[PDB]
Amino acid sequence: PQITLWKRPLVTIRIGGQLKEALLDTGADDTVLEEMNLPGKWKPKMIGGIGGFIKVRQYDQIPIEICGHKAIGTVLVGPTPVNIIGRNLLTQIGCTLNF
Amino acid sequence: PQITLWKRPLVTIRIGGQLKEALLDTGADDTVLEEMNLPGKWKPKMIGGIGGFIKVRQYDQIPIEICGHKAIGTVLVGPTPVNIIGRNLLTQIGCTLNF
Ligand SMILES: CC[C@H](C)CN(C[C@@H](O)[C@H](Cc1ccccc1)NC(=O)[C@H](CC(C)C)NC(C)=O)S(=O)(=O)c1ccc2ncsc2c1
Repeated sequence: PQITLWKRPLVTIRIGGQLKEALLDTGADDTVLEEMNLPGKWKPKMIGGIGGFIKVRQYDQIPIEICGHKAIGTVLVGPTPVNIIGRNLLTQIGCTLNF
Repeated sequence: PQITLWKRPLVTIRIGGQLKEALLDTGADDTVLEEMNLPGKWKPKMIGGIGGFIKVRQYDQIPIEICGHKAIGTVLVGPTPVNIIGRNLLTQIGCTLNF
């Protein structure tokens, strides 16, 4: 699809049989979801943004379907203000910016 | 232009006699610029992201040129690590997400 930006580009993602709303975030290097359970091993990681750094759990090679498009990649889980789809998965679904 | 997301979507912007590099950021509601001593009236604001909140100065009706596309609107100025072009100006230059 083509998504304009007068509203937040929120979309429905599917991850582990669960539907969630997430923000398509071109200013985010990585994908970070609010606290949830995911299966498998994780690694502690720290990521930073405008307000400083947080601790997250890094899960690798996780399937997520984003607005019907398949990605499999790294998903961080932690105290993000909102669920964020970052460039690591936006590239997988063929997302570009256009003007 | 079409901008892929393999790397950070940095572009050149001009605000007065400072050309700057800034992120085209679909996850940003507002435009947030690194500290600069802009003229005119402003209002204090707090904005939240990963890690918490920062204090910024809200300037209104500031002209900004983004890759030769003219925009004019609200610009927040504060201790952000990166210049961020948010949706308030992305809409003005006709920017969409496409996949
Ligand atoms: C709440 C939704 C988001 C968090 C709002 N922000 C925009 C976001 O794209 C930022 C941009 C960024 C990049 C590098 C360094 C710092 C920031 N990315 C990030 O914080 C990402 C996070 C990833 C690590 C997952 N950081 C990096 C290094 O990519 S935000 O920058 O915090 C932001 C921007 C505008 C705005 N207007 C009103 S509230 C508000 C919040």
